Amino acid sequence: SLSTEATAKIVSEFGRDANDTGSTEVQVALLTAQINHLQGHFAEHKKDHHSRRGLLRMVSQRRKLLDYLKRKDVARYTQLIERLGLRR
RNA sequence: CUGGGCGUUAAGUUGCAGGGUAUAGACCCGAAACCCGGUGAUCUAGCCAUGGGCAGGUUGAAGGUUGGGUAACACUAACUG
Ligand SMILES: [K+]
Ligand SMILES: [K+]
Ligand SMILES: [K+]
Ligand SMILES: [K+]
Ligand SMILES: [K+]
Ligand SMILES: [K+]
Ligand SMILES: [K+]
Ligand SMILES: [Mg+2]
Ligand SMILES: [Mg+2]
Ligand SMILES: [Mg+2]
Ligand SMILES: [Mg+2]
Ligand SMILES: [Mg+2]
Ligand SMILES: [Mg+2]
Ligand SMILES: [Mg+2]
Repeated sequence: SLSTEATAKIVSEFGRDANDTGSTEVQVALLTAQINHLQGHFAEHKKDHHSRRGLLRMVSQRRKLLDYLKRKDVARYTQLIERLGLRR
């Protein structure tokens, strides 16, 4: 659902460089962008269970990446959740 | 018609008094009712407009705020109401 330009902007904003697409912060930011974007789609299409499964997969993947980041480096995790506006 | 029915050989009429009858309230008193035209919503029934009344003490719906909760809901606790 994210466009190429938006994906590249997120990668540049959260990674070490434009090639840092694999960092945990970049992945979590991309997942957050997709989840927030789909919120509008599921507000209108409440019975789109099949697509909602893919959304819930993004949510669980973000949770697992966040727990890994918190286990590894607490400061990076705190900065990332503050920047993204996530409760945890 | 041999006949048979009704008649012919018995004074009426007009007043006055009286007895009966008729039409009328017709010996007097007495219904429940029926019809016609009026008077009544100062009681009461409903409605309409315009004003008033309801000491004192309780219970604690929805809603709201904050926290928890959720990807977002949902949900949950306290306070408020
Ligand atoms: K005769
Ligand atoms: K006479
Ligand atoms: K008489
Ligand atoms: K009659
Ligand atoms: K009246
Ligand atoms: K009262
Ligand atoms: K309440
Ligand atoms: Mg993907
Ligand atoms: Mg006489
Ligand atoms: Mg007489
Ligand atoms: Mg009759
Ligand atoms: Mg009157
Ligand atoms: Mg009143
Ligand atoms: Mg009172």
